[PDB]
Amino acid sequence: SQDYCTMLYEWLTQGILNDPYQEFMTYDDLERAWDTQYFIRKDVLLRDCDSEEDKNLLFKMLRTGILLKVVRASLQIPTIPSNSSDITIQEINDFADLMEGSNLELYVDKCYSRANEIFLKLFFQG
Amino acid sequence: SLYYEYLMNWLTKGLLRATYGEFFIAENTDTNGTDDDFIYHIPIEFNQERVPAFIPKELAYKIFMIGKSYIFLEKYCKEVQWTN
Repeated sequence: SQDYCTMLYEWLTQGILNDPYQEFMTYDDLERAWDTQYFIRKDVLLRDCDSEEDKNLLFKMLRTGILLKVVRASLQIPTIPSNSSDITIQEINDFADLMEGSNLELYVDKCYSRANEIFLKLFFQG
Repeated sequence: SLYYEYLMNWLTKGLLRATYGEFFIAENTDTNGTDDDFIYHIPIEFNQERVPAFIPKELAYKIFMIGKSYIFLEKYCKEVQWTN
């Protein structure tokens, strides 16, 4: 799961979707090009998305990635500098631990806080 | 050693995962229409007849209460960061 952790970390901290093998939870359509629609591959999800907290976590991940991609596309930059927020995210170096319990919920919560901070900074100032 | 793993799971995560009825704390989602959604219940029972003879009933109640309080804080008080 190391490469999957890499993809998830990228989607959670920079909104980048490098998914050449159709694996990640979500993906952009449309391969002018800004009215993008996201989908969610239900089959490849990590949590079954049946209860309410699992759906909350899933959509928090999706929204974190979406907001970070928006921020990154507006500034015409290829990546968001790590100093753009005081909430810094570490890499996922143990997938089993991350999926143990509420660990994934806190990880996605930190990523969502950083994403919302940067997105609101960008909109309300730039 | 594996019973200690049971206890460790219950005391640090509120988990009754794969105990097969060997633990003195069983998840009890069996209700009779009263609190179908566990607004008042925390559906977990504590059988005093299953406490092993090498655990004092006081420490067994303390274990039950530690697990119940962890599940409480994490699910109803939404205290996720502190519980983690």
